Amino acid sequence: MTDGLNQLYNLVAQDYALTDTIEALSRMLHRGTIPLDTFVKQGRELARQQFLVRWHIQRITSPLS
Amino acid sequence: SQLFHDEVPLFDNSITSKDKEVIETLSEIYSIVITLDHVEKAYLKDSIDDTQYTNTVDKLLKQFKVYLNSQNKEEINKHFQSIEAFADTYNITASNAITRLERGIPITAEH
Amino acid sequence: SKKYGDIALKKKLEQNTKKLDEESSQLETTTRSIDSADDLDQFIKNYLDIRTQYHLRREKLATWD
Repeated sequence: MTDGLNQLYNLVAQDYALTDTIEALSRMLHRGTIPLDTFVKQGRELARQQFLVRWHIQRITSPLS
Repeated sequence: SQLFHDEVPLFDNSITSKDKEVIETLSEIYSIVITLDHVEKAYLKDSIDDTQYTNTVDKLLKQFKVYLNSQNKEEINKHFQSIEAFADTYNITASNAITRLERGIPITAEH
Repeated sequence: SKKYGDIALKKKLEQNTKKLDEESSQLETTTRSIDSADDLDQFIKNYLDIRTQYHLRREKLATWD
């Protein structure tokens, strides 16, 4: 597993994980564990991180310019 | 295999300081669209109430408009337009589509 | 020879995976209350972690060959 190929695998891993974590936060909102404002702040952050991860993936897997 | 030999940076040498700003604003717009959708599913299955849903969505949409009408607005809207044109505009009726379009409301894939 | 191993390797890697998924939902059930940013911060960081490692092996496994 090359260095770049390894990276790719983790980025992808991070994308899906980020979604899972957001969803989890949703259930915590539903179950009353956390309030709306908390979900919004945390969710936004994780989502922002997700875009960055994905865009990064696109750059790697692009016809390098 | 070999096509992916070395690890790549988030921002390589072909990226200017303006692009970075553009990308960051896009990440922020992304977060809002995603949050907007979760807040709605939340409301739909009674996790929050009418007011909560309403206050929240309003706050989000305002910040959203601000991302589309601030620094690097030119570049940002060019990206958004193509992004929206590519969106999966399905499960959303043409009826609802117009309402949203007049309201400046972005497309939020509801699955 | 350098082929029989794979079978067992997949097996072991496939089991750690199921353990991570288990460790994943477990943590969620356990976290039945957040009384501080730290508490939530810890949850998010750990859930996100377990979840990433989960998908990593998850993708490393279905891509084994």
